[PDB]
Order: sequence, then C-alpha cells, then structure tokens
Amino acid sequence: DGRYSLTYIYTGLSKHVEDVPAFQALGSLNDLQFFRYNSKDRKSQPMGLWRQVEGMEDWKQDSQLQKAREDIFMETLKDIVEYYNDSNGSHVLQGRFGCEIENNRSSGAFWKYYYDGKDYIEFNKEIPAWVPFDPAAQITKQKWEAEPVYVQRAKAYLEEECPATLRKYLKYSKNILDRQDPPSVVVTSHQAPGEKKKLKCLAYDFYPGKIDVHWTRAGEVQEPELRGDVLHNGNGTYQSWVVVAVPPQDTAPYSCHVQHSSLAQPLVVPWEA
Ligand SMILES: *[C@@H]1O[C@H](CO)[C@@H](O[C@@H]2O[C@H](CO)[C@@H](O[C@@H]3O[C@H](CO[C@H]4O[C@H](CO)[C@@H](O)[C@H](O)[C@@H]4O[C@@H]4O[C@H](CO)[C@@H](O)[C@H](O)[C@H]4NC(C)=O)[C@@H](O)[C@H](O[C@H]4O[C@H](CO)[C@@H](O)[C@H](O)[C@@H]4O[C@@H]4O[C@H](CO)[C@@H](O)[C@H](O)[C@H]4NC(C)=O)[C@@H]3O)[C@H](O)[C@H]2NC(C)=O)[C@H](O)[C@H]1NC(C)=O
Ligand SMILES: *[C@@H]1O[C@H](CO)[C@@H](O)[C@H](O)[C@H]1NC(C)=O
Ligand SMILES: *[C@@H]1O[C@H](CO)[C@@H](O)[C@H](O)[C@H]1NC(C)=O
Repeated sequence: DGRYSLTYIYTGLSKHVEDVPAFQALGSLNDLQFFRYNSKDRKSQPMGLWRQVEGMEDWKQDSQLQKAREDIFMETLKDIVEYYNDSNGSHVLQGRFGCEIENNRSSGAFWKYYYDGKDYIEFNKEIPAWVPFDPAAQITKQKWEAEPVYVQRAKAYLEEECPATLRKYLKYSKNILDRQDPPSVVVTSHQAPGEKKKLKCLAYDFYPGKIDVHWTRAGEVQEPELRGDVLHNGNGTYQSWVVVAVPPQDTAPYSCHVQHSSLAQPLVVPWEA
C-alpha cells in the first residue's frame, strides 16, 4: 500500500501553572491526531475521527500505560534539571518517537528527546544504543544502558511493537487516512483606499493536505503576496488560501487554480470583477 506512520509526542514541564498540565502526550497516524492524554485528567482519550472508532484501543488500559510513562518521563526531566542545578526553574523535556511502514514493510522509526528545545539524546536502533548531544545526556545515556537488556528492548519496541500497533490501528483507520475529499473553492476580495486590490482564493474541506492553489493573471501564474493553510484535526480537513495584490489599472482577468489528488481535473474559479 502506501506510507503510514505512528507518532507520539511527550512534553513535560519542571514548573507549570495550575491550568497547564505538567505532562502531555499525543499520538498521530499520518497527519491526524488520534488521541491525547495529560497529567491532570490522567486519561487517554481518542480524538478527531477516532472519537467514534471503537475496539481500536482499550483507552482504560492505555491510560495506565501513559501514567507509567509519565512517571518515568517526568523523573528524567527531574534528573536533568538537577544536573544543571536549576531544580526550581522552568524547563522542558520533549520526547518524540514512532515508526512508519511503506508497502506493509517497516520503513523507519525514531526516538529522540529535546531538553529546552535543544537536542538531548537520541536512540540509534542500528547500533543499538543512545546518542548523547547534551553533556547531561551522557549521564542519562549511562543509566539507560545500565543492563545489556535495555538497548535490546528499545530496538524491539521500534522494530517490533510500534509497527505491530501501527498494523492494528490501520485495520481500524485506513479509511480515515485514505479519504479523498475534494476541496470547495471560494474567491474573495478586499480593497482599501490607496492600496492595491487584494484577491483571496480559499480551498477547503479537503483531504489529504497536499494541494496546489495559485492565481493566474490572463493565464500567467502569479506569485502570491500571502499564503496560508490549516488543518482542523477534530475534523480531518484542511484549508489553504492565497492572496494576490492586483495593480490599480490592471484589467487582465484573474482566475484561481486548484489542483488536488481527489480531483481528476484542476478546478478553476475566475474572479468576476
Ligand atoms: C471542519 O471544521 C471546520 C472548522 O472547524 C469547518 O469550517 C467551516 O467550513 C465551512 C464550509 O464547510 C465554511 O462555510 C462558509 O461557507 C460559505 C459558503 O456557504 C455555502 O455553503 C453553506 C453550507 O456549506 C450554505 O449554508 C450556504 O448557503 C452557501 O451555499 C452556497 O450558496 C451559493 C449562493 O450564493 C451557491 O451559489 C453555492 O452553490 C452554494 N454552495 C453550497 C456548497 O451550498 C463560504 O463562502 C464561506 O467562506 C468564508 O471565507 C471567506 C474568506 O475568508 C469569507 O469572506 C467568508 O465570510 C467566510 O468566512 C467565515 O466567516 C466566519 C464568520 O465571520 C468566520 O468565523 C470563519 O472563520 C470564516 N471561515 C473561513 C474559512 O474563513 C465559508 O466557507 C466556514 O466558514 C468554516 N468555518 C471555519 C471557522 O473554518 C468545516 O465546515 C468542517 N468541515 C467538515 C466536513 O466537517
Ligand atoms: C552544579 O553545581 C556544582 C556545585 O556548585 C558544580 O560543581 C557543578 O559543576 C554544577 N553542575 C553542572 C552540571 O554545571
Ligand atoms: C501486513 O504484513 C503482515 C506481515 O507480513 C501480514 O500479516 C499482513 O497480512 C499484511 N497486510 C496486508 C494488507 O497484506
């Protein structure tokens, strides 16, 4: 088949305000987020299109898995902070890990951490072993490879467990991930006195995100003055817009051109001056 990826992002704060949960976890399949979890509610909740999907995962049991990871992740953050002697400062530890398959064949995986935005430590499953980037990561590298077993386990997760889990979610998610929802396009305009007229083209409610939206002046592609696009996760749809500035006297016709995988033919919307 095609490419599919399973991704997780853990974020921990040494010091956080009351609303703000100290630990936050989120998972994604391709471009969409299918679940979340935070240190406050301590609950693994499905998201977007998966909110209606049942049997894919035991959210109760996963909530326990996260609670575990949390304790561990946060403790690591604790140690690091201790190293730099700033136990009472605001710091962040971010973990990102996952795998991906292409043609039903494992095609990669990763596991990396970021302390305060900087690269901290990263796992190389081909060695297998961790790679330090930050001085403290050396201590952490130490601990994490204390027993020969550890590195083996890590390699296993990425090469075995992760992909396995990806496989199962696919059984419940392929559809969501495979959608070919065409974009609706709308042309709009703005005009302030003493300024060039601005034409805006908006493509929306489409999926996948890959799309081509551009303006043409009498048939010649026009470089946009402003671009912009968004993903609405709970929804599963994208929105991409482009704005051109049309000179005062210009009479050349302006049309918006939208190309997308779900469309057999490019969609063209002219601007009726
Ligand atoms: C996923 O989740 C998304 C976000 O959570 C959500 O976003 C919202 O998407 C809808 C479209 O799906 C969008 O709606 C507006 O629709 C305008 C056209 O209306 C059509 O269609 C509606 C129903 O779809 C009908 O009720 C109308 O009658 C009308 O029908 C058309 O009627 C004409 C007659 O003249 C016929 O010729 C047509 O054939 C007929 N078509 C159809 C299909 O029936 C559209 O023009 C709106 O454009 C917006 O963007 C322009 C440029 O930015 C603005 O100038 C314009 O004012 C609109 O701005 C919105 O204004 C709001 C209030 O100020 C803002 O809060 C919004 O942020 C702003 N939206 C945008 C995109 O800028 C517009 O498309 C909503 O606007 C959009 N809202 C947001 C916040 O994104 C999706 O719907 C969800 N999709 C799914 C599948 O679940
Ligand atoms: C932390 O403070 C101690 C004692 O002042 C100092 O020796 C050490 O270098 C500091 N640790 C780091 C990682 O800078
Ligand atoms: C994906 O690969 C696994 C292992 O080779 C296999 O069990 C499964 O049937 C494959 N899926 C498809 C759709 O072929």
